[PDB]
Amino acid sequence: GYVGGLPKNVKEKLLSLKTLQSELFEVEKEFQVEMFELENKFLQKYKPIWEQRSRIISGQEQPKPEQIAKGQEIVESLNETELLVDEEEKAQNDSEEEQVKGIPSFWLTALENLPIVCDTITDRDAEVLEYLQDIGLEYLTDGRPGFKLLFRFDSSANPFFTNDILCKTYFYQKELGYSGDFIYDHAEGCEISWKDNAHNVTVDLEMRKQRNKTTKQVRTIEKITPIESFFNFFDPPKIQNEDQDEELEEDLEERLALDYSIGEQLKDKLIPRAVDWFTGAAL
Amino acid sequence: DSGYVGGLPKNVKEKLLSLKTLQSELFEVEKEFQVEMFELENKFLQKYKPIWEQRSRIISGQEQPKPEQIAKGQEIVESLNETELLVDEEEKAQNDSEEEQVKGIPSFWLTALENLPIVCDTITDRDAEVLEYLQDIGLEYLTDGRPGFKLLFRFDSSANPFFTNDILCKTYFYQKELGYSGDFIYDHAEGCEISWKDNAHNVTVDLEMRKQRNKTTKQVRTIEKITPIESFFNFFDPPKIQNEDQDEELEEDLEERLALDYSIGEQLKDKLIPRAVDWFTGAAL
Amino acid sequence: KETYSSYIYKVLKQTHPDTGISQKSMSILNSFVNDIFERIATEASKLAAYNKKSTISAREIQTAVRLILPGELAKHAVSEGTRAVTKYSS
Amino acid sequence: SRSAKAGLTFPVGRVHRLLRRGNYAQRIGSGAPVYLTAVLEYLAAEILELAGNAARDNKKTRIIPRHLQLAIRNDDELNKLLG
Amino acid sequence: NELIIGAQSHTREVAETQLLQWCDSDASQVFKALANVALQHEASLESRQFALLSLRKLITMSNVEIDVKDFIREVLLKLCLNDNENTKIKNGASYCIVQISAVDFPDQWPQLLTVIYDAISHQHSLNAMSLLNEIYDDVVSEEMFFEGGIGLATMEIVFKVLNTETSTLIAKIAALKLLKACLLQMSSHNEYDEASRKSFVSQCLATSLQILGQLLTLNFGNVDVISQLKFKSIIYENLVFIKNDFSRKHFSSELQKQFKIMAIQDLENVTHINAPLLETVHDCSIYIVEFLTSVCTLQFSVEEMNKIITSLTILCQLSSETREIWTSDFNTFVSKETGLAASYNVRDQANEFFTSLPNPQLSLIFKVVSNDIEHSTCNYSTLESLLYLLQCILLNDDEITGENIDQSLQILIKTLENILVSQEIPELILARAILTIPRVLDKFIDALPDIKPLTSAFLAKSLNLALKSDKELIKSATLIAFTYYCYFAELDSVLGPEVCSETQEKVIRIINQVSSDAEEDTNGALMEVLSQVISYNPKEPHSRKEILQAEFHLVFTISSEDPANVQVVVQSQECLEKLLDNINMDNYKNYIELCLPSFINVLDSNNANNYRYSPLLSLVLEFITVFLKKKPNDGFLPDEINQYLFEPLAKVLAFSTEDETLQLATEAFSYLIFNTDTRAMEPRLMDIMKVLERLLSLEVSDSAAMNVGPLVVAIFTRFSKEIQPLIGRILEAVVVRLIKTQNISTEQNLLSVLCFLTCNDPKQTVDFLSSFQIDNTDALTLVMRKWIEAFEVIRGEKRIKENIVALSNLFFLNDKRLQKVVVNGNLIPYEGDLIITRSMAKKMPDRYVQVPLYTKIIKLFVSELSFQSVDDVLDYDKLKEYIDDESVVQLLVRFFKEVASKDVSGFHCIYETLSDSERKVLSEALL
Repeated sequence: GYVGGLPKNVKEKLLSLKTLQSELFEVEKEFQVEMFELENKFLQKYKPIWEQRSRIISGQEQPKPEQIAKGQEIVESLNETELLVDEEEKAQNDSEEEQVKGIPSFWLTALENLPIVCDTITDRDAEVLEYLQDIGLEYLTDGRPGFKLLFRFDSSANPFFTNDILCKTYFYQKELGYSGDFIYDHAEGCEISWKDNAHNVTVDLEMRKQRNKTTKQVRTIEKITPIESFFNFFDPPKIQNEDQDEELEEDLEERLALDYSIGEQLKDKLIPRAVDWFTGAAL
Repeated sequence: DSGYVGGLPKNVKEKLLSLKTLQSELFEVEKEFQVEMFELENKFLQKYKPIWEQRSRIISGQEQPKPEQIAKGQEIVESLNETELLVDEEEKAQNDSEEEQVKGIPSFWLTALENLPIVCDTITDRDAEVLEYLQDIGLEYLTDGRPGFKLLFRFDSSANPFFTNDILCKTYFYQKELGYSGDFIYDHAEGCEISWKDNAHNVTVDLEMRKQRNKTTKQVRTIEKITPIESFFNFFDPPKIQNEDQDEELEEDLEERLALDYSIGEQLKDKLIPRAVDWFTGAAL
Repeated sequence: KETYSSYIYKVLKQTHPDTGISQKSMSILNSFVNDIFERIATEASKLAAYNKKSTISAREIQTAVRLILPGELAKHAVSEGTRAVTKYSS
Repeated sequence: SRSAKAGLTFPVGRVHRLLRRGNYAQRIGSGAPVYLTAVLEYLAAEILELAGNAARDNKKTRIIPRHLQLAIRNDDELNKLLG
Repeated sequence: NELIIGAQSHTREVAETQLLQWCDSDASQVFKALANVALQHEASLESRQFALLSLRKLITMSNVEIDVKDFIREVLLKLCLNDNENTKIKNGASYCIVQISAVDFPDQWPQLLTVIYDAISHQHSLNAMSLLNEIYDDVVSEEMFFEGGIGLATMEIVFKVLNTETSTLIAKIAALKLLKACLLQMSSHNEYDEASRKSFVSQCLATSLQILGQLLTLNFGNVDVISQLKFKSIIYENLVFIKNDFSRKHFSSELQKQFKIMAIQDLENVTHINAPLLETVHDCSIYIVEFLTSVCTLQFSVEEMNKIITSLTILCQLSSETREIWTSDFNTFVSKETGLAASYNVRDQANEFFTSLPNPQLSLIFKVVSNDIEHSTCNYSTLESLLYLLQCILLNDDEITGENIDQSLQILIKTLENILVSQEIPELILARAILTIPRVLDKFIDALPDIKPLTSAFLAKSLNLALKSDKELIKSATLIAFTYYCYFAELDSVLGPEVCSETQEKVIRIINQVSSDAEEDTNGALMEVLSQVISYNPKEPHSRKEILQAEFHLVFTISSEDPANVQVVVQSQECLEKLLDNINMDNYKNYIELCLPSFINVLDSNNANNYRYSPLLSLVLEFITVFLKKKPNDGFLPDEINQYLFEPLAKVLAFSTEDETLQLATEAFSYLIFNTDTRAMEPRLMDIMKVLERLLSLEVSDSAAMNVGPLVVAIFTRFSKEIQPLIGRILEAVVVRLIKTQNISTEQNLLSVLCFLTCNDPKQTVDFLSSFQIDNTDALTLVMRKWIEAFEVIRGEKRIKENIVALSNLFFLNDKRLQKVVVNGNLIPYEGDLIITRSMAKKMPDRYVQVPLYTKIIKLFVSELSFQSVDDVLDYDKLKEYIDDESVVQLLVRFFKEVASKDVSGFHCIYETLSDSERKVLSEALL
């Protein structure tokens, strides 16, 4: 205030400072572009490791003795002696071991150990998540900057939906949000092609066979009512803000905060740290 | 669940060990990622240096705005809301001779620091007295030697009556290994020994003087006392460790002081200098 | 601009846990607080400069409060000021 | 914090910095800012209690500028002090 | 019916307020009844007026009436527009519509606004244009005027109305009134260069100037003189507004020239009219002369000057009403001639016009006026108007000059002399000549050789005429002429000292006469005249007491008539200070008898009133003090001053009960007691004690009490040896007041008095405080405790040092009572960090602890040392030995050293209870 009230020397100096601030903002935009370039470069390196561990989890690939020895050394250094092998376990025959190819409920257990997401999991969701194979992440290069999330389900054996892969997208605002980071923009997701309503874990089902009392017609009814679930992660909040959605926009903003928290948790902890969260050591 | 963990077949335990090895490999990849980020951040600090120096010259009055930058600042003001900078008719009637009697922006850096939430709480008025002479706050990344970042505080010896050091700098150091989350983790910090002109002007200590014909020792002796006191300039000379005392006393010292010191350093480095103008005017809040 | 927001809320809740206040009235209260501070500090400076002591001590503040506030208000302001000084001096 | 040490919620730091920028004296006794902050918080608490009284007079638990003005009206001595 | 009658019957007012406060369905019922009354314009007139009033008041305001509100709105539009509706009903509808626009529809209420717009454009309903004028007055906005498009549409309507010559003259009046409204709204946006608004302004002004050029060229025979006069008035008011407010570019100089010619012709026509008509003529001439003033820069032709001068002569002549008013009461003449009168008329506008001319035009006007007044000398009827025109010309602050100015000036001077001499000359013409001669001399102070003899002769002649003639108007006019003479030249130099004294005497006599029946503003004028006389009062040895005492008595008589008159009071201050500014030794003993008794008269007069506040009373107290101080008074004041002043001042202080009088009388009385001889004062020293006893008592405000302390200082200083028996009275009164008073300054002053008494004698003060009791407790218990409490907040190094000395005496005395007396103050905060309000503190106040007075004063002094500021060894009696081997700090350190030397018996015991921090403060102070 009084700095403005000071003579025009101070005002002109502050005007020059604001011009330099705009120039610094341009430099900061180019800085953010370079950071995204390098981040994508190293995400290309991240992806092979995540895919390899997903193959191990699903049983599509087997470990190797050198990897097992290195993991033994790493566990011994970590002090997490729970993973250590015992002679009683060694007594198990190959036939007993091969009864399950992948780790039973690996992703389900990891998400259960996760602080917030586990709350969203119901029993039917837990059953469905057993068919979840991989979780993938990607960056949005075109248009608005952002990152995309992917899940892989063994749709061939999945009795709930035919979606082979489900992808979740996030968006950021056009310019640089203050403090030099990006602020969220609304998110979009896919729709699940449920095989039937009974298997639809996002829905509770009611079956009715009736003879109408008014028209005396004969009819069989299949009825639907949505319920909360881990797959409510999909069908995300529609739009950031629109005239017709305001009443919806309330819940959209609340669920946007919650879903962005969940997605940040995924991106930072789970996808980069899956082993410890499954075992619970990350707790 | 320990029971479940025991329940895992030996083969699945081997698979989990392999997965942990993959996690370690991801950790090394994160190390390389952080190295690349540090290098390019140093490059962009070099890129920022010209603009920061120019705004510092503007703040100190060593340079005067040009009409082109003046117009650019005006059109930026028209954007958002900064009409405080729009020069009125009354000021145009003024003359540079009258205006230039005060050169630079008074207490620019003092105000910028005191507007910063965490750090301002440590600045006492005695410290703020020195901050009046602060005219520059610079960043330096310890590319050479141990990793870390160094903060630089500049003064004029011929002007300030407190110390003969034109530049006071603070240093932060990270460990050779990354943190669990993938971010950098901290190592013991260090600070410079302030070259106080005299102990009276020294701001980190309180002194007493007395002279007694002490009969208890048959000594006509003069005594001096020095006591460390709380002050922002304690931000330098950070704590250090001695094993036997480290285990009992300095455990809590590292638990408390290091957390606050690192928080203050990070807040400065990130929030303050990149938005020095907004922080001075408070728009960065 | 003056901001005593969180502390105004704390004081209100301590006085009335079930009561709240709107930010505009809070800014008006900040204006009142600033005016009170200005008058007290100005007259205390008057007293300090008047005496060769040249210092604004707690005595200067107490005298300024006694001169400014009405009888009961002055007495209670002095009471709480001395309370705070004694608590702080511990 | 100094405010916590004295039990005050208002920040003694802000009052001390206002005194410094005003430069009301060449030196300020350390107890002086504590005393001034305590007085300011006393008056703020008085005004807030009267504002609660006014909001109750308005059958509401939320204080608004109308309630603050009515509260100032309610207390004659503070009415003349604040004006 | 009951709804209307009850609302318009005390049932009438009860029902009206009940209606207004309802904002209820009950209102909708009575509102329905009133709306039906309004609709039936064929009957129920008075109830319709009442309904309109109530609706106007109601709209200012819970909205159940909304259903019936719109019905009455739609009815009210018709009620306003239908010209057959009654006048008052129409006005009610119109301003109700304006109020509704203000509250409900600040933006256009489309139905009403468009309907009135169309009605004005087509049918030309005058009431509609009046409604639009008030609408623009009240509810429109400049942004709405420019960008809302209302301004352009309105201006187009008005231009169409003025263009359609078939429009009636009254329609032209309405159109021009609305055009003034439009220009007023337009000029409000002085921020020109706004492209849309600037273009609108340019087009509007160009069209308006063209049309007003057309309108004036019209002629209307003799159809209606009143309407024609209003038409010309509004046209020229438009033109004056344009010429004044808008830029020179808009109103070009060629248009100025042609409008000037047309305005001169209009002056001719308006003067020829009169073959309330006169009032309309005066108004139209006011506006025409305003326009002529504005265009005065342009050239003027000889015939043009002749026309202007003759027309103004006809216009400016006093109406018989004004002449009768002035002749009946000279007070009105004094008020108007002095400029204090508020009325503005044609003559004032002529004054404005003449003052503004440039030098060549001004010279030509002066020549023409001199030539005309030469001929008009025989024609007395127009003479006063022409004299006033000459006065206005000469009042123009510019160099009247020209070729033949000398001869015309000789003729003018001769004419003025003849006017003065002639006995049959009418009164007002003589008065105007008297007031005009000073201007004539002033503007020709040069180029008029023998100016000094002529000034002497004219001043003497005018004064003689004023004295001899007994027409009070002439007397006041001559006083004003004297006032004008004073500014013109140094009368003493031109008159000489003897003649100057004679003129002072004569003017004093004139003031004495006219002052009999002066009005308050006339009193102010007389005070100014007397101020002028006083200045010439020679301070040289020629000074005579006759003139001085006459001036003093006049000053007091003039002001005494209206004491509450503040302006007269301040002018009396000025005159009185100019009187007292004289310095001559022997006569300052004559002033005691000369002036002082006049003051006593003022004091006695207020006595019946019990000396309630009066600006004159404050003035006299102030100047009594100023006189007492101004007198040499290096030695004792002459005893005569005491004999006069003491009794009136004693009564004033004993009886008055308001702050200002008590304060001023107290300071004056203190000075009198201080400077007078103690011997002569000694016998009446008792009376001062009665005064002091009265003031210290609570029957007076504390504002008086605090000033008592210095008065007691004076009493003890002058009468240190007679006071002793009276000390008990003073001490008991001051102590009883101190314990009861709570004002900070008052108790500080009373404690200063107590300190003064203790320094005078500590044992005596202790004894009185112990013996005297209030509420059946020893005063020392209350007095010492309150003293210590107050000392915590005493201010000033002087009072602090006095407190230190007094408490030192108390400590040394070491009586039992001073030991037993324990004081309140040692604080522990109340439990909890919660902020204690007054309501809270009623149950949870902070707590204090008590110590003997000696410990308390030791703690207080230690604290003060702290504030002003192995060494921690205990047994400080030994520390003194190690240490021993004018400011507060120095004196107090000396006090502590002496205490440690002497009072070890009690001081050591106190020291033991002392805390370690206090001991550290004591140690560091000992350095």
